[PDB]
Amino acid sequence: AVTLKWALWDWDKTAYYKPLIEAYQAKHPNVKFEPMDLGSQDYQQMISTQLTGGSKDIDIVTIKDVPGYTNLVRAGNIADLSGFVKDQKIDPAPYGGLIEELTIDGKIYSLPFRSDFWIVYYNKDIFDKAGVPYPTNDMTWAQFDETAEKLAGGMGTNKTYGALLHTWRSTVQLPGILDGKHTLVDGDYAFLKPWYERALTLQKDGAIPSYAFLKTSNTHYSALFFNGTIGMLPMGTWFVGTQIAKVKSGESKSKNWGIVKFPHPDGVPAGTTAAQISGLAVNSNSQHKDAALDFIKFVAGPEGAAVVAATGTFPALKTADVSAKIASTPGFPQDEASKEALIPAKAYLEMAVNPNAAKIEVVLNRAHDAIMTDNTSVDDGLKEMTEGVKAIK
Ligand SMILES: [Cl-]
Ligand SMILES: [Cl-]
Repeated sequence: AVTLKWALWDWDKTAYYKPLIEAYQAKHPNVKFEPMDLGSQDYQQMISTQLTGGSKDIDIVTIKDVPGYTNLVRAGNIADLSGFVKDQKIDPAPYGGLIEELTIDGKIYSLPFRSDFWIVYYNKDIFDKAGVPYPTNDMTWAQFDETAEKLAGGMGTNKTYGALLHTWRSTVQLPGILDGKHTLVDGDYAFLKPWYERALTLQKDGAIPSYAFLKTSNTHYSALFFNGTIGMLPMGTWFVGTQIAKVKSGESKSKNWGIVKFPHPDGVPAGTTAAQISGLAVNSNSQHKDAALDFIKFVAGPEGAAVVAATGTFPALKTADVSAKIASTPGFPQDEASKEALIPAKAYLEMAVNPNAAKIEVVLNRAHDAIMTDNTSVDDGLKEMTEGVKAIK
């Protein structure tokens, strides 16, 4: 008989915690759970405080994002799982590279259990009306831009944008890490030059909404895609469940839709993408390491992945079984290509492990905003990213 205390966030709004607990307790009825909800607004601080002074009150530590992971490892608050993973023979391949991404000097301290990655959503009505065939699961970014440009046009009610690049720097920058040659945390940002050029071209041509208009109006990407005036939307997989729900309620008018794989740069395999994660970990000072390790393995593995997926959340595991559960959700697009897009070839983290990530964000966002508003040239903006990040202390 053990009670595992599970530090987590947003208990009432997070549909998967309860069924995960009930599914595990069904097989191990002697293990019970006290969920400790520390809130999302500054979870990182709150879990840090709760792990101080060698405290053993917490067993299972949820990790919100990569910076939270990095902080916990720097503080020494979570157990190395390397040996456990190896002994249990947990196959890393269906995590798409995330295990390796989370390995810090040969050591892994969390098992990812949810991971959203980047894809493209498209509105079939806009393709049909223009007589342009639907996007495929093998598109280069040059092809994507050609299609966006063809779809953009019309007057009045006919007025359509071929695509929408949201105001986050990631919509422009992520395509630039997909070849594996650079990350967005280290060194010289010159590599981003063609990536900015293509985005600025789309904008200057009116094929996508302008960055300045999106910033001044604060228009969320969903509102325009819901309006039915956007052909193609590069966005994370989180938008799948949202689009499903809103098409059901009638708030989204883009009721004929699909997804495809993230476009790839020349010479990169289709389905190469970027991702965000949440993970589970064990308090270094837990007195119930065995029980905690078994639970976190369950959650991150196929059984937990099925439970997560049944709530309309993308688990970290990407397999045939997870794809079937996702694509069987009523409202999920029933074309073959959409289902095939659910398992990436390879996922890079949007932002690699780096202790200065939050400070880097500030430098990159400022320059991004200057470039996209035509206030600094691309070359000058990338120089500002390179020099600003170097100067972080
Ligand atoms: Cl390209
Ligand atoms: Cl993340």
